[PDB]
Amino acid sequence: QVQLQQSGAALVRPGTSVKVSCRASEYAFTNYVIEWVKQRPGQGLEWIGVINPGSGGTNYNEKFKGKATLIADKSSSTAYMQLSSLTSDDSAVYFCARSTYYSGALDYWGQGTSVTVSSAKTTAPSVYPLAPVCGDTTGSSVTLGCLVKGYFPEPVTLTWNSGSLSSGVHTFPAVLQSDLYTLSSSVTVTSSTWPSQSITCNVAHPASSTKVDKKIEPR
Amino acid sequence: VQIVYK
Amino acid sequence: QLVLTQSSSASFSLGASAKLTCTLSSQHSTYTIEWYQQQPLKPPKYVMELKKDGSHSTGDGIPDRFSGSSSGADRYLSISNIQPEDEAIYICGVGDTIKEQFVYVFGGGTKVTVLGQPKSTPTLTVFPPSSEELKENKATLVCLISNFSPSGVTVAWKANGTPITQGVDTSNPTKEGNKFMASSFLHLTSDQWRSHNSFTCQVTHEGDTVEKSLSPAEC
Ligand SMILES: [N+]
Repeated sequence: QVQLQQSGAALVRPGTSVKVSCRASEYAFTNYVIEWVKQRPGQGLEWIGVINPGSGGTNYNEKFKGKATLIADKSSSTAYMQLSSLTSDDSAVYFCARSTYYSGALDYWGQGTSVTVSSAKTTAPSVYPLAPVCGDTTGSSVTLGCLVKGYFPEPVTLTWNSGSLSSGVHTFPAVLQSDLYTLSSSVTVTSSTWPSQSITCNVAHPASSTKVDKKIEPR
Repeated sequence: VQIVYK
Repeated sequence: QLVLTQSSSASFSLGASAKLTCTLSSQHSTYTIEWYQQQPLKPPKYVMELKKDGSHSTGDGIPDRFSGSSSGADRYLSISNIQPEDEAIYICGVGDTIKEQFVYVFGGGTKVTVLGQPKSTPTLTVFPPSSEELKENKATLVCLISNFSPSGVTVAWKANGTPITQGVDTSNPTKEGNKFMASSFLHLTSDQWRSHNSFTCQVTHEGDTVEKSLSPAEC
């Protein structure tokens, strides 16, 4: 398997530099080149440049000439792209990819590195218990919820009864409104289980060293 | 013609 | 001047035949192009190299359903017996070396939709605002959308059966087992929640509509 492995997700502040890494394995590093591709979130692919590891030669899209610096280390078989003077324009998924000296095909692609240029501040979530309105309590099953509103950054961990409720749980990835994340989790139990037995969602926000347990009570 | 050199 | 123009993001029946067009800038009529496939939230995949004569060489793990062909400045990607896994944005790329300066350019992409796929209809779970949140003069209505495939849904909220579009945050669909899940949040004041007869979460999927309403009223 030909593989390129890039450094992880990065959340940095405007005006800063970032350095994404692209480590090649299972192919001859200096028999091929590395090219870098930008992708803003809802947009098409944008080409940034290429480094020839064997020569150290660089070619760049003119738009990124003052923005991206490409370097490669032969001894580590690793390629790096430095982004400078980060604006919110620079917020994208950055790909690395293999190409040949003499053809256009980007034949193998890295996994990608989400670079986020944001000013948002660390915020513990408000956690709310979600009990059904009275119309939704007359079924053979009953579904309870947890709203985790206005947290930053990702992630939060959510469990039910400290993990003793595992099946019939659906935990939804967060939506982002105005630099705050919101998410919800549901757990479905037999109507004979709740409210007769206790159900609590356990929300931890490692970034804020906070944990909240919310007991679901009938409304 | 198309030329590819990197 | 080096420009790739892609035909309009189009739909095909499962197991039908698709023909995408990537058209070169007049003066670059003779040029070899590459096709790329980008599936939901995956890195782009190299599909093929395609020459002026219509000869082509396909990438690692591209089924022989994919062929290429050319007519003047036009570069075609043909998919026979199209499959769900073929649902993707198809992007063309082209390289050239102008002043000893190499440049790669991408087309804008063609979003390819595969119709009549195996259909799993969405389950909706809708939660009213918590007592706790109402006491803060705020009200988040939660719509949880699960157990659907393929991934394409739209979400609409209704207030007394009329559109409400302000204060809605709707996630992208993401994988959950062999199906998809999505979430939608409608931010109201406690007065807006109390003053209305009903709110509706209305989800479209594959020509179907599912809706779940709740009321502030007593049972
Ligand atoms: N097309």
